[PDB]
Amino acid sequence: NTIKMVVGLGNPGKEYEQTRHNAGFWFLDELAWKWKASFKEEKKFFGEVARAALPDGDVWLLKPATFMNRSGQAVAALAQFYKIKPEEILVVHDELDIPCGRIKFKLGGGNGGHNGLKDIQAKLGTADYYRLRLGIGHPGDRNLVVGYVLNKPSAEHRRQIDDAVAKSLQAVPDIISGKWEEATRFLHS
Ligand SMILES: CC(=O)Nc1ccc(-c2csc(N)n2)cc1
Repeated sequence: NTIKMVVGLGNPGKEYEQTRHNAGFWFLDELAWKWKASFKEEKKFFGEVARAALPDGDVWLLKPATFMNRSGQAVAALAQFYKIKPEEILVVHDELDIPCGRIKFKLGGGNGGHNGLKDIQAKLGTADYYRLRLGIGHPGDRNLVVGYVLNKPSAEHRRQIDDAVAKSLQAVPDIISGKWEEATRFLHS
């Protein structure tokens, strides 16, 4: 198959475990569940890794423990050990420009100021990796953005985000076999 590694973004520690900026982590903890994988700390990859058993080829799951703006250090290390190209990687992140429970998909392109995406583009040497974008909404002024992502959504949007990841979990066969148009048409409904 295609896409060899799936990455979830977040900050480490329990003081960040419930914040919006950890939405990627929330997806991965459930994607691991779908594939019966478990997490082990790999120091050499700077994070927690999991092997996902698939008939067409194993898929690696990674949550970096680098802090967000150093996320690329973990991604580049994993792709280094197992010889994985940028276009064979999917990264799951929070997306302000769409509201809670919306979900959108693209390959490469702009990052919308995300500090994790920034470092991953910096360390892989290109923007050309796949992104699963999870809506978390946005405040009124973007001078407020940093404080917004570092806080709990809670209640309604947490439920809408769980629905978001549930609906994202059904598109993964087409994502991994590589059917961009198919998964993109399923997700944008
Ligand atoms: C000092 C610090 O926390 N910087 C930072 C930079 C960018 C972002 C960001 C952009 S779009 C999104 N969802 N998050 C968050 C935080």
